Amino acid sequence: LEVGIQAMEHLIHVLQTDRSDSEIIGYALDTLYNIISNSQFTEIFIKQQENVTLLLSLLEEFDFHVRWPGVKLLTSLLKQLGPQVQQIILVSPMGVSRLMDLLADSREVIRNDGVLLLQALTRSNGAIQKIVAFENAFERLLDIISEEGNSDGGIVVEDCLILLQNLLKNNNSNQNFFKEGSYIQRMKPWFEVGWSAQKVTNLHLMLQLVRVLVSPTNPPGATSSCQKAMFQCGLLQQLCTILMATGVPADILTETINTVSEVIRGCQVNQDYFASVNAPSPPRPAIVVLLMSMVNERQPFVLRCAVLYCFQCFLYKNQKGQGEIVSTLLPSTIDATGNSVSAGQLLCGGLFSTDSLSNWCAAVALAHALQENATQKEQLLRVQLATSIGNPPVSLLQQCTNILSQGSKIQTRVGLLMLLCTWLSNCPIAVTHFLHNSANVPFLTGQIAENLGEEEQLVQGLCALLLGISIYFNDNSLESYMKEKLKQLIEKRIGKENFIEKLGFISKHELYSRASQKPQPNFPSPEYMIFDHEFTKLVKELEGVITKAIY
Repeated sequence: LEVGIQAMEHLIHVLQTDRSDSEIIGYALDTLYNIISNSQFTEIFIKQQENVTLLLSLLEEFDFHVRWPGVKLLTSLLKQLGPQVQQIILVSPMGVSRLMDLLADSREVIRNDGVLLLQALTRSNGAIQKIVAFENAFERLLDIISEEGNSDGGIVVEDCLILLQNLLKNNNSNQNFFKEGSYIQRMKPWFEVGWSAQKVTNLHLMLQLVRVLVSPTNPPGATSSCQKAMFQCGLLQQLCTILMATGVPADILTETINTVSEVIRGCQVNQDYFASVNAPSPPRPAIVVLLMSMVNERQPFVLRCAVLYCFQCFLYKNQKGQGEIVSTLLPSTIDATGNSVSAGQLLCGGLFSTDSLSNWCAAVALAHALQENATQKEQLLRVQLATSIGNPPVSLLQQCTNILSQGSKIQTRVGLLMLLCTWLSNCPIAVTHFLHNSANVPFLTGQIAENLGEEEQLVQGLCALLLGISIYFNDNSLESYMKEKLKQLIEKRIGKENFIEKLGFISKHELYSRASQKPQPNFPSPEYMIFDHEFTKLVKELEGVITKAIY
């Protein structure tokens, strides 16, 4: 029957008139919850709005047998028609304050279902999120988490973490209020290293909450000040202890690295601290343990991505650390014990490995050590590589260009071309060192000019970008390949219009867009590790001007 509505408008009638009899109120709310919970009936219950304001009134009743079904009914209304029921409540005076009192209930069957009610209340509603926080939610919910033994708690801490993230996710006002209120420091005891499926669950939501506060997506000063607070109160420090601790699930580990990544990104004090962390062995620097895993083929792909990202994060806006990395490739000392390995050595081993995952990673990692740093771009020009037991040395730059014409897989050459483009970009001297080897320009011209399917379109485009950078950042000091001669080479060998189209293959690649959204390595599987976030910005920055400059 459609008329399950008839015997409901009549339970509402009990709730209006019979309120001195709590046993009948309890029964009617319980029966109404039954009908609405399993919607059609929910839309009808709310259409008479003063029904919702009656429920609100009924929830001030301390009687267990009234307040409990009340809670569960209002949650059910909220889950089903969230925006509308949230509106009726916001527009009703003391509406949200009152619902907060349920979190103060001392019967814990009611405060627990209370938390689940507030989740449904705050979901996707900014203003309500703000009022909940004005009503002391942050302290109350942090208190209940402490009391329940933190990450060792049950579905109860899971539920307070979900609610805390409703309040903080996409809500700058409330992130600021959380910081301003000194609540960050209460996030630290969360992080003392057993391990049930629930503990894993709780701790994963805790790390996402740390990540929310320091997300690259935030106003920049909001992330800065949380990053500083997280240092000041020992929370970064505590996260790092999880990194080198024994017997922590692999997924907790991956996500603790991603978190630290964002807690240090672009913060000198935090990056200085991160690099200063050693593991137990001979002892290993944190940079070195990152780079070792990144280049290790037996480590899971998800983990390699997380250590790449920690490493970029370390280097981000960090010219001190960029130099520290690059100087490693210009060795100054002998270590008498054959023991220690350095950043430079691990990266050089990665560049020329047979694993293309390693090639790509090492090459992006290197580009990150060069970005917006002309000093280091120039230093990297001095790197010499050993060849055979009789032959002369080859430079790093030239060896990287050399792999492009080997039968190498595209993933290794996109990696290498992103390095080469970044390396020559805004560095007239590296352009000269590149254009000084006569094998190079004829190579790029040749790769760009020959019609080669659709798979090799990406590599062709990157070569165009490189050749184009050779022209744009050319200071005309090499008489063998000057600006105007290079343009006439394109015209004669390739055709300028044809050249600018191959250059366009980059921006148009199906994966380019996504790469360009956020800094974190997003790849679903190893085959998708193609573009690096920061490279997408250099394309966007240069594509236009390089086209303009070709005429």
